[PDB]
Amino acid sequence: MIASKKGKEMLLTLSPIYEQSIIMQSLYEAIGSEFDNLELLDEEIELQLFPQSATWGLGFWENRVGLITN
Amino acid sequence: ERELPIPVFLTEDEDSVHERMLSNFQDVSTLEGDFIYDATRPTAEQIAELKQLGLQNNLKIAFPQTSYGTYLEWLGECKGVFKNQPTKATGVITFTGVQGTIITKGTIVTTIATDEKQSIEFELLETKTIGENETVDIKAESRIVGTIGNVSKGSISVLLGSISGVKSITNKEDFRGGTDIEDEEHFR
Amino acid sequence: VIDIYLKNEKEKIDFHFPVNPQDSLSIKKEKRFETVDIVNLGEFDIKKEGEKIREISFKTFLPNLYSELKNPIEVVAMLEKWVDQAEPLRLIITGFGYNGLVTISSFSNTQTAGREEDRDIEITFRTYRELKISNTKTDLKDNRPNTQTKSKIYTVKASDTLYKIAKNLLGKGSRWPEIYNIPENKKVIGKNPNIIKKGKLVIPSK
Amino acid sequence: VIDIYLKNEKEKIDFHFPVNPQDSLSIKKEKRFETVDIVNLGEFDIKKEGEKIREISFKTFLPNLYSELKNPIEVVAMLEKWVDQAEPLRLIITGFGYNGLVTISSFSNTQTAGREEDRDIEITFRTYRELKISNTKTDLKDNRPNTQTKSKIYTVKASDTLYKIAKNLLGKGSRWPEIYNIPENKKVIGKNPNIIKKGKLVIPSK
Amino acid sequence: EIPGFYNRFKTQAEKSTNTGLKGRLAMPIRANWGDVGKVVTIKNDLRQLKNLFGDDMNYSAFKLGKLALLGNVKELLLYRLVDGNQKKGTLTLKDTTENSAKDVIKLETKYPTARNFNVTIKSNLVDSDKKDFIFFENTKQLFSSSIKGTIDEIVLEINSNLDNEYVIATKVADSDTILANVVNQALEGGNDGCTSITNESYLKALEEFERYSFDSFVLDGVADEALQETTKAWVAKNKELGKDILLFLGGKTEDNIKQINDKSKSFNDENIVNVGSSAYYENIKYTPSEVAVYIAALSVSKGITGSICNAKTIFEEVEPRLSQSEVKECLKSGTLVLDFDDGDVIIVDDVNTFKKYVDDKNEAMGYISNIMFINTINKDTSLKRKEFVGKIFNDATGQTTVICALKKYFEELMSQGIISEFNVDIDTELQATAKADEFYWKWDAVKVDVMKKIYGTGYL
Amino acid sequence: LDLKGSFLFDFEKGEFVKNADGTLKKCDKVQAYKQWCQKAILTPRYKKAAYTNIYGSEIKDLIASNLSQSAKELEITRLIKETILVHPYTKEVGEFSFNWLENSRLVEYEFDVLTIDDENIVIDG
Amino acid sequence: LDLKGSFLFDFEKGEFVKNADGTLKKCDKVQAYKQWCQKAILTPRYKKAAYTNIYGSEIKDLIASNLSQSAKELEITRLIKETILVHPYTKEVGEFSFNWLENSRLVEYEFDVLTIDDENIVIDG
Repeated sequence: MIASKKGKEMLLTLSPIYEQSIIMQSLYEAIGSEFDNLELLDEEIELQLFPQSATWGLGFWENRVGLITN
Repeated sequence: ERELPIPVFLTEDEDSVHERMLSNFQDVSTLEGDFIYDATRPTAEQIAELKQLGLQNNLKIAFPQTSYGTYLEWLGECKGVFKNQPTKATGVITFTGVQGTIITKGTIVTTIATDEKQSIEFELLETKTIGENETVDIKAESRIVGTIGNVSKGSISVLLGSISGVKSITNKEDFRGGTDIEDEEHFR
Repeated sequence: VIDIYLKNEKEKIDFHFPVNPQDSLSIKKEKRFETVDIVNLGEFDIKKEGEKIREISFKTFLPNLYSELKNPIEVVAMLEKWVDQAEPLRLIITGFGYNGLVTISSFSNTQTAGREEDRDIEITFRTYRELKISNTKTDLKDNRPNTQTKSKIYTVKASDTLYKIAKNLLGKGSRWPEIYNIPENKKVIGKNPNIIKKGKLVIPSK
Repeated sequence: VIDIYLKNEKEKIDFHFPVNPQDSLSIKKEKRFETVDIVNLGEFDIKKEGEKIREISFKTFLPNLYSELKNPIEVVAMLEKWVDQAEPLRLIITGFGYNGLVTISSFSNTQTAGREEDRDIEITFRTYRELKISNTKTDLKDNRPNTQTKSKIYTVKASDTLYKIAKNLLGKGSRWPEIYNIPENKKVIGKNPNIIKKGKLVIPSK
Repeated sequence: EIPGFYNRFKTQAEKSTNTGLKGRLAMPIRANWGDVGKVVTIKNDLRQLKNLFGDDMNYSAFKLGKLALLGNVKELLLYRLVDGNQKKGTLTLKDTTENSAKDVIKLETKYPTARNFNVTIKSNLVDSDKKDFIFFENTKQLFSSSIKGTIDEIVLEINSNLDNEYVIATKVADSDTILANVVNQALEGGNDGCTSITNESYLKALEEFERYSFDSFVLDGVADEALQETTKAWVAKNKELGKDILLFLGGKTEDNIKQINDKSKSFNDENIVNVGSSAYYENIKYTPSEVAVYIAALSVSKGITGSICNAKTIFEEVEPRLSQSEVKECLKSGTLVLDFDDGDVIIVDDVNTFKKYVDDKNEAMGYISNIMFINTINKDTSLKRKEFVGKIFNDATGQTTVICALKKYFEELMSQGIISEFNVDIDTELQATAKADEFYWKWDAVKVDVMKKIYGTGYL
Repeated sequence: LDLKGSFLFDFEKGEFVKNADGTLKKCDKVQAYKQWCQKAILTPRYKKAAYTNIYGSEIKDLIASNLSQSAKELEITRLIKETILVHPYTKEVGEFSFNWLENSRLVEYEFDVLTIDDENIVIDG
Repeated sequence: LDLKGSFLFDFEKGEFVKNADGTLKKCDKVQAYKQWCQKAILTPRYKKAAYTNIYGSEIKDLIASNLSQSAKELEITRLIKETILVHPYTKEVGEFSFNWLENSRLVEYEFDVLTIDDENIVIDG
C-alpha cells in the first residue's frame, strides 16, 4: 500500500481499478514522496522570507544587510 | 492594500502543464482515461494547485505591501514598528449584601448570557468586606482583551457561583478600559 | 406497463405522471434532406447532414384522488414554471422505450364542466440538444450532456482544498480565483486562499 | 365552487359574473423560443428571454332573472365600454385559480331565437403587462403593478398640506406646483401655497 | 387577539416535516432532564426532544435521539433510564421583614436533573414594592418577571408565565414583605441519576416497553455483553407472545473484525443486527453500539417498500475501512458494515446476523428488509385477529368474512407494489378441529425486492 | 449585487436588540432580509407616506372585502407574493397553504425562496 | 485518426501483465480500446477528480434510484451508451438485452460496434 499521504490521495483521484496494482501503487508512492518533499520544501521557503525565521537563508539576510556572513 | 503582480509561470493553467508533460509521448495513446493519462494527470493537477496556491501565497507574504497577520508584523520588526496591542475592559462593580459577607479578589461576575448574546466575563481586582456598610465597590476587569466588555452601566449582574449574603451585584458605570487589536491596514 | 418520468435538475424534482398518456403516443422521424432538379434529368434528393428536432405530444388528466399523488393545481403550477426553464428536462417513457433530454414547448390545462377538481392536460415536448461553442490531435468527443446541478452555496468539508472545490463544483479547477474574489468568500475565507476550514460556507459564482 | 370577478378600477366597479363560464376554461403556456439550424449538426432550440402574452376565453349567458343581478343590456353596455378602456382590469377566477391583470381583447353578445331577454356572451382576455419606460446601486425592483385610482377632485382635510396631497395623490410629492399652477386651484387656494384649509376643493392634474 | 392581520416568520427547519414518515423505534435513554422511569413518544421533532430531554450531547438522550431523529422515524419511544439516587433541583427563598428570615417559598425543577438552574432576585428599580424574579440556567438567563410581594401571587406568577417549563414554585409559608434579594442561587440538591447506571436498571425499561408496541428496539449505545444477551432473551420472549421486535446491536469499540464477526456468528438470529464499524459526524465519534441507533432508525423508517441496501448515511467518515475481502467476510458473518465510497458512507447489503444457515428459503431471512416485511404482516394479522377472537360466531359466513378481510388487506399490499403474487385460503388441515377463536388459515406471498446488483457483458 | 446587512429589531418586543456595550445588535445580510420581509408585510401600502408605491402590502384592506373564501385565498397569495418579490434577494415565493380553522378565521402558510437557494449547473469547456 | 496502442491490465488480477523481460505487455490499438472501454464503464462519473465530465459512467448511482424495472433498463442503456460513445473509435453500441434472473438481481448484455466494423461502398468513376 502507498505510504505517502499525497500518494494515497492522488491514487484515489484515479479510477478505482488500482486496488491490487502493485505497480501503480508503487508508482504513486514515489510520486507522493516527491510532492511531500516539495510541500515541506515550500514551507521551508516561507521561513527564509523573514530575518526572524531565516534559518539557512539567514546568510542571505546577512548578505542583504552587509553583515559579515558566518 | 496593493494588488500583487504574479509571474506568468506561477499562474500556469493545469492543462498547459499536462499538455507539456504528454508532449514527448508519440507511440502510446494519451486519451483521457488511458493508463498514460492516469499516470500523468494527477501530477499535472497537483502541480497547478501547488503552483497557484502555495507559491503565490508565499510571494504575497514576502512584502509589507501585501503581507498580513504575523507575516506583516515581522516586516514591521524589520524596520522596528510594532502594532498596538489590545487591553481588558476596566471598571468598578457595586455589591450589596450582608455586612459579614466577604468578597475576595479573582471572583468572576459576568453579564446576562442569552440566546441572542453570550455573557462577558469579568474578574474582581480586589478583596473587600461589607462589614462597615451594606454597600461596597470593587475594582474589576474583563477577563478578555478588546473592546468586548466596555459594557453599559447596569450590565454586570451575574455571578457564576453564589456567595452567601450577597443581595445584589450591579455595575454602576460603563467600563472603558477595552481596546481592540490595531487594524492590519492601519498597521500596514 | 407504462410510466412517464420528468426529472428536472435545475429544480431537483423527479416528477412522475399520475396518469398514463390517454389514447396513444407517437413519435415521427424525418430525414433532413433537400430536393433539387437538374436540367434534362429531373428531381433528385440530397441528404443534409444535420439531424432534425422532433416532438412528443400527448394529453392526460391530473386526478384529485387516486400511486404517489399531489394536488393538480400545484402540479400545473409546477409544469408551467418548468415551461420557462431554460435548462433541459429528462423525459423517460418506460413502455414506449423513450429516454432523452427534452424541453416543454407548449402546455395547457383545462377544467371540464364536471370533474372540477381534475385538470385535463395537453403537453408537448421537443427533443433537446446542446450548443458547445492548440496541438491538434484526436481526443474523446464531447457527446456527454452536462446536465448536473449543485447548490449555489458550498459547505467546506475536512479534506477539501480550494482548487478541489473549483474542479468538483466549477469544472476546470483553475477557476478557484472566481470563488475567492467574491467579497463574501474573501470575508469568510482567510486572506490565504491556500488555507480553509471545515464548516466555512462558500458561494460559487453563477 | 367557481366564480369570476372583474375588478375595474378606472371605473370603480367590481363586476361578478352571474353565470359560470359554460363548458370548460383553459389557459395555454408556450415558452418563447426560436429554432436555428447549423451546418452538419441540424436544428437547435434557442430560448428567448422574454415571456409571452397568453389568452383566456370562454362564453356565458347573462340571464334575465335568477345571486346579485343586473339587466343583461346594461351589463353588455358595461363590458363593451370596458373593451375600449386603456387601463387594465383585474380578473380573478376562484376554482380555476387564476388571478392577474388582464384586458378584454374581444367581446360579443347574442340573442337566440327564444330566450330573447338573455344574452349569450363570448369574451376573450389578454394577460396585461406594463411598460415602465444617477448613483447606480442595487434597489427594490419595480414589479408592483400601480393599478390604483383616485377622484379627479380632492377635498382638503384638516391635517393635509399641499406637499402631502401631491405625494398621496400624484406620487413624488414634489409635484405640488402642478396642483397649484392650475388657475382653479390658484383661485380657491390662497396666494400662499403653504396655507390651506379643510373643505377647499382641489383638482389634481390629469 | 384583536381582529386584524397578523404574521410571523420561521426558519424552514421549523417546517412541519413530520408528515410522511414511517416506523416506530424504542430506546432506554440516559437523560439529564425530563420524566424518569417512563416511556414517552416523540413525533420526530428536534425541539420536542430538546424540550423533553434537554440538549446535552454528553448524555445519550440528545446525542442518540438526534441520530434516531435524523433516521426519519415516525415515532420514537424514549425511556429515561436512571440509576436511582434521583433528585430534583430545589431551593427555598426567604422573607426580609422577619429578622429570623422566614422561609416562605420553595422552588423546584419540573423534572429530576443535575443541571445548574439558578435564581437571581433583585429590587425592582422602578418600585421597591415589587421585585424582579429572573430565573437562570447557569450564566444564561432563562426567564424574567416582576411580581407582587404577597407569597401566593409569587408562587402563582412563577407557575403562571410561559417560560417556566423548567421550574415550579411552591409556597412554604405566608408573609407580607417581598423575598430577599439574591443573585444566582443554585437549585441545589438535584440529580439526574446518570451516574453509575446499573446493568439491572435496563431491565425496568424493557418491561415498561413491553406494554407498548414498536417496530424495533435498540440499546442505549452500550456494547455490554450481558445486556445484549439479556435483550436477546427479552426480544425472543416477546416473539413467543406475538410481539415481533427487531433488535439492533453494535459491538464494542475495541472489537476488531475478528471479534465482531464471531459475535455475529455467535448469535445468528434474524431479529438481531450487529454494526461492525464506528462512524464520524461533525468530528464526534460514534461507536458501533452508538451507530446502531441510526442504523435502526433508517431500517425502521424505510418500512416495507424501502431498504438500506445502498442507502447513503448521514455519517461523514468510518474509522474501520475494509477491503472487499474484509467486507466479504464481515457480510458473510452477518455483520452489517458501513463502507466509505467517494466521500459517502453507505450501508451495504441490508444484512442481519442470520447468515449461518440460509437454508434455501431462509436465504431471504438474512436481510433486514425481508424480516421487517414479515413482522409487519404478522402485526397486521394480529390486530385483525384480536377484533374477532371469541367475538364473531365461528361459522362459514363468519370465516368467509375473516378471509375477505385478510384477502383485502393483502390486496392493499398489491396496490403498493410490495408483492407480486399472494394467496390466502382456508387451512383445511387445522380447520378440522376449529373452536371459537381457533379458526385457522394459511397464506403465502411473493415480496418484491429492491435491485441490488447488476452484471454487464460487453460483446465486442 | 452586494446587498448589505441591517440591525435587528425584535418584533415580539417592538424594540431594537442592543448589546451590553449599548450598540445596537448588527446582523447578517440574510438576517436583515428576513427582518425586512416581515416589516414590509406589516406595512400597509399607499398609506405610510415615507415609502413609495413599491413598498408595503394591502392585506389589511382585504379583510373588509366581500370576496368569497377562495377568491380571498388567491388575493392573499397575490398580495403577499407581490410585496415580497420587490426585494432583489427574493428568488420565488409560493407553496401557499390555507386553513380556515374556524368558520371565518384563517391561518395560512407560504414558503419563500432566496436567490442563494438557486441550483447551479456544473460545467466548463 | 491515428489512434495509438496501450498497455494491458488484467482486470481479473488488477495488475499489469509484464513480459519475462519485465517490460509491461504492450498490446494493439483495438486491444487498448477494449481495455479503455471496460475501465470507463467501471469509473464513476464526476467523482474521480483526475478526469473531466466526459469520462466515466453513472451506473452505480442508478442502484439507489426508485425508478421501475423498465425505467432502469432504459437508464442502463442510456448510461452505458453515453459512456462508451465518447471514444472516437466507437461506431455504435446497442442490441441491449436484460435478464432479471432473480426477483431484483439483474444481468444485461450489450453489443459494441467499432469504426472498422463499417461497410464500405465499392465504386469509382
